[PDB]
Amino acid sequence: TQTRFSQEPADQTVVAGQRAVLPCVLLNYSGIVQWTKDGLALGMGQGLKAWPRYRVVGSADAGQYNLEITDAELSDDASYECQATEAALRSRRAKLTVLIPPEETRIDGGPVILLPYNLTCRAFNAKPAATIIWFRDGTQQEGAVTSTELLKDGKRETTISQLLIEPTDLDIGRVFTCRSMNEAIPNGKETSIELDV
Amino acid sequence: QTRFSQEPADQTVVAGQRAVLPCVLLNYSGIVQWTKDGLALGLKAWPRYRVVGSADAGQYNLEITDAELSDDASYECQATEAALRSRRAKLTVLIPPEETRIDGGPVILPYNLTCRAFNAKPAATIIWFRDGTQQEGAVTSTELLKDGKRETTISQLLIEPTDLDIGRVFTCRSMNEAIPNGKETSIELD
Ligand SMILES: *[C@@H]1O[C@H](CO)[C@@H](O[C@@H]2O[C@H](CO)[C@@H](O[C@@H]3O[C@H](CO)[C@@H](O)[C@H](O)[C@@H]3O)[C@H](O)[C@H]2NC(C)=O)[C@H](O)[C@H]1NC(C)=O
Ligand SMILES: *[C@@H]1O[C@H](CO)[C@@H](O[C@@H]2O[C@H](CO)[C@@H](O)[C@H](O)[C@H]2NC(C)=O)[C@H](O)[C@H]1NC(C)=O
Repeated sequence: TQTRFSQEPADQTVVAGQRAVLPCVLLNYSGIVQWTKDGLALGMGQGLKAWPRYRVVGSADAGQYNLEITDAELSDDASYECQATEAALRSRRAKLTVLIPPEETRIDGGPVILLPYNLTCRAFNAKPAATIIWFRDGTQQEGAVTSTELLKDGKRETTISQLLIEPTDLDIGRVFTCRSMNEAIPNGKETSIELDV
Repeated sequence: QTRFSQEPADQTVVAGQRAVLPCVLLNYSGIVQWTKDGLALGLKAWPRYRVVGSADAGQYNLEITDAELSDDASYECQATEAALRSRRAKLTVLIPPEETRIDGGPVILPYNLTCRAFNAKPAATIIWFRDGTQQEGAVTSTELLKDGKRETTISQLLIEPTDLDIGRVFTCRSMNEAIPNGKETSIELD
């Protein structure tokens, strides 16, 4: 009747600036428990030095060694496992998906775009690829061309939706708003721009 | 600040042999650990595992005695306490063939032969010869095994027995990188 894992860590989805805990409890264990981050060790005891926002918590008595990450970051998006030494085995794979909202998304037309012309809304630095929705006052799906652009680090993307407008004496004074949301964002941010001929 | 003067390298070790992985880090005050396929490592509760070298000069080399197929893994001497990982160490643990024999029995009275090397890494090569190398006819065909690490090479020989070859011995040798000189099984034609 050796050591076992009552609960092993599972794949969790966390948004940026949030707290996460990975369920790792192993009964019949008095031995040291470690954590693996892409093949990297964390720390001995329940005090993880030289690491920011990393602290293992839970019941030391019940064999519970849950890792706690506060204020999640793009860096934390990785694979984890709470393996233990002293004749103990590893513990599953933990894919941490740290979702991040788009930043300062706007339409490449300025405050007002005076002029078969075009508009385009661009979402920047979001993972997963944020979705752009085009509408003046009611959804104008017609024309919207969603195109995803991968970023430097290859983890996040920059979706750009090119709109096929054809301005007239009507659309003048009429605002064209563009919202952009992702799994990190329930209700996307919007930029209000003014058309002109 | 702290660095790795020498990092572990991909090493080839034969079965039942001793290996050391070079890991020396200057200007270090942190504890140094080792990684085996994303697993942490005087290594208790484990046999033949002992890290050695000079703690004073910063040398932390890993020592493995009596190598085995299980030890075939990826390693790195990463350190805790604000320290980084250290390269990748692909340890190739070579193993000799086991019980290689000819599927003809002690004596095999348009016939065929085949010598079969079993459970060797890398795939052992079979060489056919009565008294001098008779590569002609030998058909080497490698067969991978369940765990996909080792193989079972089988060389089928295209013989055609006659009144001459009787009493004449047919030996079959099988060698690999783990075996400089392969073992041979002697069979009698009839
Ligand atoms: C004696 O050993 C020789 C050498 O292996 C055997 O000759 C082999 O005969 C088989 C047919 O029975 C050939 O297999 C064929 O391969 C093709 C693929 O290229 C496949 O599509 C066919 O359906 C067929 O299976 C094989 O090529 C041939 N070997 C050589 C080197 O020519 C012979 O069968 C053995 N005899 C005995 C009694 O064991
Ligand atoms: C307005 O936006 C549309 C949408 O992309 C652009 O149309 C593209 O035109 C090029 C030809 O130069 C094609 O290769 C692309 O396939 C077209 N896109 C689509 C979705 O069909 C058009 O170029 C833009 N006009 C501008 C920016 O002045």
